[PDB]
Amino acid sequence: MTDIVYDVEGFRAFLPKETLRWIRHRELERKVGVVEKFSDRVGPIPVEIRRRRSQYGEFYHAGKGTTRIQARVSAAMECVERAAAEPREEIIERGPEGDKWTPAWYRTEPREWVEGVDLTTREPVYVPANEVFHPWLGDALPSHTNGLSAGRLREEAVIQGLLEVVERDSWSIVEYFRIHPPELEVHGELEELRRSLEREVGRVELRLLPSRVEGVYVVGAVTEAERVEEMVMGFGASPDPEMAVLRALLEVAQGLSMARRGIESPVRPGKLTPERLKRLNRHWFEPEGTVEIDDLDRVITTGSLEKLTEELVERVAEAGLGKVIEVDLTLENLDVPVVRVRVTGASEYVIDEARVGNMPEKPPG
Ligand SMILES: Nc1ncnc2c1ncn2[C@@H]1O[C@H](COP(=O)(O)OP(=O)(O)CP(=O)(O)O)[C@@H](O)[C@H]1O
Ligand SMILES: [Mg+2]
Repeated sequence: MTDIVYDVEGFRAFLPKETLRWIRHRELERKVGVVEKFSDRVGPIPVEIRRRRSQYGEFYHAGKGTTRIQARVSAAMECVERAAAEPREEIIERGPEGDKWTPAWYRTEPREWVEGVDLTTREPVYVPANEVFHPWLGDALPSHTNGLSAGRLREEAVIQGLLEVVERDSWSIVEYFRIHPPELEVHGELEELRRSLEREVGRVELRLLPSRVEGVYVVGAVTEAERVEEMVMGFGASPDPEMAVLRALLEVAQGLSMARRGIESPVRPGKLTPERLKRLNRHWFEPEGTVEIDDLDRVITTGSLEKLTEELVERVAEAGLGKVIEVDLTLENLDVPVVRVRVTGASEYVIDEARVGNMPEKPPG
């Protein structure tokens, strides 16, 4: 029964100051190939940028938070998760004995597998290597990083990775059916933050996305700006709607920081105009209805880290989105818990159009 001591950007068993101290002591950024660091501030939001070398090349990773410490931990752990997610032969099986998951789009039988755990049944289940590692080039569709997460404890990572999967499922639902989600109305500090970021662009608008998992809220933030590359989107997912909002706003700040450095990002042909971009994306700029953040029920109340993991897993398993699978990606040398979470029927349409998942005929209205 581990206590949740921090629940601003995410649910953590440690304060960010302790974690930063711990990242530095263990020299994680150096060990993972960080070669350059930059510090930005987008309105009031610290953004951290990392340049990382590996055998696969040179990558830019970003971190952010409400505080400079949190931004620096976020950037460091983002680098760690990516390093951990690189293909590793030590844990690939080719003649696997047990249950296997073969995604819909696989026309042919996959040859490389990694063993995970089904989180409902606790039974072993094999996942394709292309569904675990990044980058992986051998298979039918591109590798990606959805569901991937690092933490101080494996529970932190499962929570964060699972919420990421729900987040991209909701966004995929919105895009595929071109749903117009309602505007989300917020107060106090969150509103002041929205206002403060808005001063950086033209408009910052909040949306409550349809969520296919009960007790999890998904929030989108969309911008309007006179420069087109500063019209970005941010997303957050949490049983706590205030966290969902914060993470969406933080992701906008991250996006704005990347655009201003001209960093090409799948992580954050002929030049478009701001007004045409609005018209191509009217579902985001013409919301259907309004929601008050106060009228949202706190279904899952956040006590202990194990109980919260258990609860979110249950809710996902109940949603009609297939199996909830965890694959361990902890490196031997750095003792940093990293997982890949798969929800076998969760949509990943926004990443690849062939990753449709369990899609209904008519959208949930
Ligand atoms: N206080 C903390 N302690 C340990 N790990 C943390 C942490 N805060 C963030 N992380 C980890 O660092 C990475 C960056 O997380 P962040 O909070 O910035 O959201 P995110 O990066 O998942 C959005 P995206 O997947 O699109 O890049 C994640 O693996 C996250 O779990
Ligand atoms: Mg992530």
